[PDB]
Amino acid sequence: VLRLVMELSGEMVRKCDPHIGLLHRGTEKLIEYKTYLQALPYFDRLDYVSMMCNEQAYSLAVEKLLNIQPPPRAQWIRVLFGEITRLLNHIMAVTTHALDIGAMTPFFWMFEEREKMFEFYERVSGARMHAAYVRPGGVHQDLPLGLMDDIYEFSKNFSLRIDELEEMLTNNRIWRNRTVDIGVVTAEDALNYGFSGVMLRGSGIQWDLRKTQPYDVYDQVEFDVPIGSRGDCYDRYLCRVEEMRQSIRIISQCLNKMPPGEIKVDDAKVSPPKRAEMKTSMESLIHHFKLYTEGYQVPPGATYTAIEAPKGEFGVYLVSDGSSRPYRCKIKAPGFAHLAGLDKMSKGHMLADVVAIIGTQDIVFGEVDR
Amino acid sequence: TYKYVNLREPSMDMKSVTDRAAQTLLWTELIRGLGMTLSYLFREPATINYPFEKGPLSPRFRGEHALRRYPSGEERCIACKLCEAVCPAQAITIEAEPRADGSRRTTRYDIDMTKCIYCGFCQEACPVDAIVEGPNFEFSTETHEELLYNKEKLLNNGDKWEAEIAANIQADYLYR
Amino acid sequence: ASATRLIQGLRNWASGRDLQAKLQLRYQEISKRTQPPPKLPVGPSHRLSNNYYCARDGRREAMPPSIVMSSQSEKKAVSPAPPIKRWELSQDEPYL
Amino acid sequence: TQLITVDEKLDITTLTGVPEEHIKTRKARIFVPARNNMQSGVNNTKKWKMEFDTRERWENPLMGWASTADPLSNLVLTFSTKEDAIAFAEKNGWSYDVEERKVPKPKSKSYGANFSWNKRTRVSTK
Amino acid sequence: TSVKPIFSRDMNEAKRRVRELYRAWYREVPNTVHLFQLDISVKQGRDKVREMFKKNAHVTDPRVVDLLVIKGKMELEETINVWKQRTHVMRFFHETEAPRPKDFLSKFYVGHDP
Amino acid sequence: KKTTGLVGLAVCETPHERLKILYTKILDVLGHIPKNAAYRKYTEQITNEKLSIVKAEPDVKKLEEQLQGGQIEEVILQAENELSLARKMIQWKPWEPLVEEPPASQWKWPI
Amino acid sequence: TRPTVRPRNDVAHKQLSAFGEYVAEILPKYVQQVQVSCFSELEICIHPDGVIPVLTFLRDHSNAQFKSLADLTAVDIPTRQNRFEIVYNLLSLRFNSRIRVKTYTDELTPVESSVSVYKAANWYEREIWDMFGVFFANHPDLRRILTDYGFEGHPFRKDFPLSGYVELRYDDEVKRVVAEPVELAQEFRKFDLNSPWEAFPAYRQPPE
Amino acid sequence: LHHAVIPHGKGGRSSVSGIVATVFGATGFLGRYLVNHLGRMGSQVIVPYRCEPYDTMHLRPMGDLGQIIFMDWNGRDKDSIRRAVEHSNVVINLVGREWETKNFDFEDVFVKIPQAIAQVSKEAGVEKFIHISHLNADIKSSSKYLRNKAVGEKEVRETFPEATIIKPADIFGREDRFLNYFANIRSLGKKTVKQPVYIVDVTKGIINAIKDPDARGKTFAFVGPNRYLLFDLVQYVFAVAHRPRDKVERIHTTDRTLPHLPGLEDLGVQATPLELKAIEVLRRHRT
Amino acid sequence: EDNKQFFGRHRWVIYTTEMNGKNTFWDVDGSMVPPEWHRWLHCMTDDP
Amino acid sequence: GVRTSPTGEKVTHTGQVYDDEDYRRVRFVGRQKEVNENFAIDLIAEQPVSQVGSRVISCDGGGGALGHPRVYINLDKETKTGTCGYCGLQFRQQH
Ligand SMILES: NC(=O)C1=CN([C@@H]2O[C@H](COP(=O)(O)OP(=O)(O)OC[C@H]3O[C@@H](n4cnc5c(N)ncnc54)[C@H](OP(=O)(O)O)[C@@H]3O)[C@@H](O)[C@H]2O)C=CC1
Ligand code: SF4
Ligand code: SF4
Ligand SMILES: [Zn+2]
Repeated sequence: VLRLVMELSGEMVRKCDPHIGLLHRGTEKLIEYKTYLQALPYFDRLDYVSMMCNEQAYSLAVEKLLNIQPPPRAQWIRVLFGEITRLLNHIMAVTTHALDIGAMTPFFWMFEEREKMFEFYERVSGARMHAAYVRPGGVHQDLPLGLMDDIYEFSKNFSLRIDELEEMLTNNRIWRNRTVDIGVVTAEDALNYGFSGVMLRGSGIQWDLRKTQPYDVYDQVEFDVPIGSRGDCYDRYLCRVEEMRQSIRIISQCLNKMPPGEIKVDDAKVSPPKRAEMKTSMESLIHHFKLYTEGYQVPPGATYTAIEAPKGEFGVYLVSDGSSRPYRCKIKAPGFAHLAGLDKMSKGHMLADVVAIIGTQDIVFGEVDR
Repeated sequence: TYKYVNLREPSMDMKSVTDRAAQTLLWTELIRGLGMTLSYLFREPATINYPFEKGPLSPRFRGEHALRRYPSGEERCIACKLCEAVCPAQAITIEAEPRADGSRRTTRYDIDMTKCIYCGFCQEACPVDAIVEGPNFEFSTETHEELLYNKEKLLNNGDKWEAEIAANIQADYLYR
Repeated sequence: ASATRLIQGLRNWASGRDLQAKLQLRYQEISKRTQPPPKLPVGPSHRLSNNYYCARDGRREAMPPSIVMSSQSEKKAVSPAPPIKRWELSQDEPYL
Repeated sequence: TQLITVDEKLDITTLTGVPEEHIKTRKARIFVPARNNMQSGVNNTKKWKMEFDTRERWENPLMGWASTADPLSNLVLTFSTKEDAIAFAEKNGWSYDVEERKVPKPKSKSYGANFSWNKRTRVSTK
Repeated sequence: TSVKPIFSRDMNEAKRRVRELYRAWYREVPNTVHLFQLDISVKQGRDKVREMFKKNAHVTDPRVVDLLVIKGKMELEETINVWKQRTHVMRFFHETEAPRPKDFLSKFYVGHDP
Repeated sequence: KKTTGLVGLAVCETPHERLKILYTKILDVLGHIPKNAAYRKYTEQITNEKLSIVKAEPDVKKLEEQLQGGQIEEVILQAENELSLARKMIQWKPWEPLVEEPPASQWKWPI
Repeated sequence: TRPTVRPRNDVAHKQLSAFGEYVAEILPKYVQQVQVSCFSELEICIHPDGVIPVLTFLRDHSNAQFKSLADLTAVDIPTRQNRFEIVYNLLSLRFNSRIRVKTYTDELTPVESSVSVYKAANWYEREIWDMFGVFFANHPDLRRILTDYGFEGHPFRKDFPLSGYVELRYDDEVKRVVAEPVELAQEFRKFDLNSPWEAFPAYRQPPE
Repeated sequence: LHHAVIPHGKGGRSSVSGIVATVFGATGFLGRYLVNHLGRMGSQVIVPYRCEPYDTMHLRPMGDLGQIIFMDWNGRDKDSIRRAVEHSNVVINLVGREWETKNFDFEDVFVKIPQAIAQVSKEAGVEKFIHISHLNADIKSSSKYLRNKAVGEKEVRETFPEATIIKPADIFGREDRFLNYFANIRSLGKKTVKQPVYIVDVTKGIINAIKDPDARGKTFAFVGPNRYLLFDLVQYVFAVAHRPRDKVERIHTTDRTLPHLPGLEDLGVQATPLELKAIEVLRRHRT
Repeated sequence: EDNKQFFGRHRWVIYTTEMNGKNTFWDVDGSMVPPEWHRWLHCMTDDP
Repeated sequence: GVRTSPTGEKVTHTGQVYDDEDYRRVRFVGRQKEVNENFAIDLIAEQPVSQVGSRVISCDGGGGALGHPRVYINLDKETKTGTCGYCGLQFRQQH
């Protein structure tokens, strides 16, 4: 939900001021007055459509500062749910672009598929959407027996349903007429205006954070990111759908390459222990108690990292006193970076095309706030 | 590795160009879309009759915020303030006193249903499993006064059932 | 599903995708609930006789950041990283 | 680029937007926070906390809570030196009370003095 | 001590820009009180404008005066557009009490406000 | 060529001599720059290395696979922007010694 | 030390060290710190006069391209006279590397408005002006974006508390919404979590 | 008196103020504004209604969380009224329809309603009971309205004698009756001198008098600042609004001052004129 | 509970009249099930 | 098992019942003050005081990793039963 003050020569434009900050909540200030483990759900819900990659980026920020590597089964399970989150955010961006452009029904088709995916999140943790579930120190409370075969079933049926989505749309004649001529992006614009991810895929330069700097076990699966040629919105749509299909590939190879290691790290001074040793130990009870009261101490320094949210460069910049409270967190948001160049993206079009421009860069308007 | 799109040309052969002209002047793949949508018409739709059929769930749903108690025993809570120490919107409010017996207990144990984001941290933080996220999710409350639970409301809500809560925990006390 | 053959043929004629096969109404491969209770593994710790916490103290491995020039004939002008090699079209059906 | 600059004071209180009631009425206090006496560790030292004085907290007449009409009641500003503390307090306008730092006094104790011969420092128990 | 000011050399340009900004606010008021369908006489609004100007007359530092001029120019732009609604314009006014005087005994009845 | 992978950038027909007159203008504007700093040394060294790459190669695709900056015309645009920094760095004197120091209790982090 | 602790590459550390030494040698007029952390992300700490010259150098020169612009923030650090820290973040399209241009600044003296060479910095600079008050001379349009219009205080400072000073409510007296001094319904409790006992011996500052 | 009736801190939004007010009516006009100003003061208001809960729903969120409370009353039984006034600091009586109904006249609402509520009030032990009345309601002719109000005035004066009998003039505001009838015209022209008083000064006076003790026993009357002709006021209404039997007789009947009883000046509130608020409220004309 | 429907139409309740006494032939609420049937009906299990 | 104060309503298992001069009683009008009708102190005399032949004995809580953690309590008080702070159930010694 936004405010837009546009100044237009008739059925065309001149300029547009996006008044944003309607959905400001003070997230950085609230994290500055809390601990790490307590203020993880703020990172979970600053973006809300993508929901576990934000967990992934914050957990990898804390693990990268804390110099502790998770066990490998935690890494592969984190890769699986990152692919679920990638699939989910791209399919919701496609369907909300379709609903805002018109196109009533494929919205509901792919949201039935997303209802299966929220059933999967429920069976994993219990929450519908905002499952925290990713502690810094690896994934907590692993999956119940009888989930991977359901994901296998969803992979087959969803390959069929996404091929039926490209059966319906994509060589739709008037949707192609609706979004081809709009949304040109120069490579100099894509550099200077600070774009992130899907805009960089769509306009020119081959660029993936996952491929260039593999922050996890993404380096050991064969996939190929789609690139754009003309720097165009229909072309960007094709890029999103083929990134979904690459996510199907990575899910298949992840299910075939799963090692049965362990849930969390074996460093009980960071991750809490489990119930058996908790009810009969002494060191594990002490670690449970003080780890949930104070929060583990984090060495001083300022770090930055960034992973590939389905929007783009989800960056997180931590600044830590030697403490259990972070001194200053800050979030590089691809929604903010994409909204930053709206005048130069929409200097020569009309208002329905502007609504299509707001659609063709995936928006949540929560993450754009920081 | 990359697999890009939109690298072709319209074929200059006569058959392909007259097929594109036939689609242009004959409205063909539009009717193909109509055929696909009628194929979904002749399916049976997947709906649930809501007041009679309730949608499926997991044994680890997070709902009601109920309490538990000992087998034929007293209140399971100690007032050890871990849930208010972890509560990420601080909706827990604990004021504790011991009674005339000697075991440490409470005075005031309040959950704000407005602030409760329903994490599960107070369930995971409870050392004795006193507070448990409940099974049912039907609050639907006409007044804002009534959405502020007291400890006695929580005890009545934990004594309207335990057998559901006990069955869910006894099924899944091994994962967590 | 659960329907006669003429309207099935009309569905497959309006969309030739064999809709009766996979229809997004799950019947058989719902995960059979009340699974047997799992026994979790414990990973590369609880290993007795060797787990000195002195070794794997990743919190205490945080070095302070090293410093170069301050407020208090050189073979140089290198890049921060080696320059990035251009990728390849993946063989799995690129365009074109 | 080597412009006007004049050596004077600072008046940020006409910019930071907090109203003048809270400017001239509320009073700051700068102190090193004392060691919480039950533990004996002084990592909680070495910082100069700036706080504001407390004000009224009545009873919330429906739940038994402590509401307040004080937005500034939960400020704290942990600093590193007294000079920058006083400079910031005078820069942002309001008044301030300076309490001075108190280290633990160094002593002179020894186990042999706890085992004296004709001095009265004697352990008497062990 | 090197300090780079914004616009100022002495307070003459400060006086010049603030009197031009007040002229802009004078020709700003009637158009807005006609446009937003407001409910306040023009005399009262102009007197509250000049009262808000006369509140911060105690500043001699020229950088602060420059930053005040820039803030007033920003809000004059945002009110000469239709970007700010009726709520913010009434929020400049105080027609909802807020009754609190500065008497000693009045603050002694409703106590703990020294 | 034929319709390169970039968008707002159509292929050029004479890459070689255009690139060579670009780098000789780089050498000229570097000849404007004073001597004793090593900025001249690093720019002169990298420009002579790249010119030695291009003078020894009349190819196209081997010239892309050897000379970095794929594919081809990004090297031309990057040469234009390198000339842009050259023109902007006749002025502004980046090699001269420092302007005054911070108060030196600022860049140490942990407060 | 090897399982579950992230290994590193000294090669990238040596590359960034040599590159930062190179940049420090060839722009001596404004370089104060070139620091490299353990995981090889470069930081360059800069006086607030070489903003435009250093960014015009770092956009170009064919040894450090860095077209991609990211975050701008000015991390509010008291116990200093130069409080605010303007943090440019730059990413190279050609070289895949991240440099953090941290220039320092005070409350009232402007840095030189990087929007002249960076077209992505426009709403970034407008955001920093709205949330802090860091003025930007030679800028096209400075407004309040991501705040309310009638609200002031520059709220992301440390002097601004958690709750706002004003709080809206509708009232039927004057038939509209008015702002009042804040009347919280609960305290926002404050947990003294800063535990003692020196969790990191390497980052000890020398006491007095 | 017990705690949590004493004032606490500043005012507004569940700051515990002094009075706990049982209000009869409050679904109409003046009672709604009075609940509004007590919610600005931060006072708990116990109001019973008799109608659908939708009306008390669209006047519900005036208070803070759970401050005001809703219950039921009826014009027949003492049990429901007594249950509504079991525990009350102050109580105000505002009631009356300006046309006779099937089950109620002008008689026995103005007569029978203050009798039973004053009975259970004086047996209950309430303080600072404020009873409204129309101005110049006499034993004299032309209105069953005014004569039944005079009978109710004599009742509230006689039993429970230290009631604040209060009277404004005929008030105008956002939901006025007579200015609405001035808008809902067609015509006829008469003469009557008349002073109009705006509604917010009236309800500010009522809340100040109910929160300020020692001002009890005396009946009060509120004064319009202009006091001129009715027909000139109708010309003023048509001029500002851009366009060229019981209610009309009760506005043509009587409008005078009374030098006996004290008004605005013993309360310390500024009077808003007719002209300012009339320009504020005369919207909804042609463009 | 029927098997031939899809997952979402297996388990449906039919409410009765005045189990608490509020004429619930019509206007059927939710949460009129005992909690073990609230486990069964929300598809958290496969056994009655 | 509840008292009835002269206010006239249900008391709780905490000494918080009202005075006559209160308005919170009259905001309880129309909706019942729901309270747990199964108190806590009365479910202590219902539990039998167990007698264990050992000296320094155990308390777990009826279930491995289901309840309160282990605590070992002493029985040196010859006439006073050992009391777990978590459980609330007693123990004795039989030599
Ligand atoms: N200019 C004026 O209008 C002036 C008016 N007054 C007096 O002020 C009072 C309020 O005026 P106003 O708001 O305009 O009129 P209303 O009719 O709206 O106010 C009367 C209130 O009591 C209720 N009520 C009235 N009769 C009954 C009944 N028989 N049974 C139950 N409830 C009843 C009304 O409706 P409901 O039942 O739906 O709650 C309403 O809530 C009146 O008594 C009027 O005489 C005094 C001076 C000037
Ligand atoms: S964590 Fe459990 S036992 Fe402790 S105070 Fe909370 S509910 Fe009670
Ligand atoms: S689930 Fe609710 S009560 Fe529990 S910690 Fe979260 S917000 Fe607090
Ligand atoms: Zn026990």
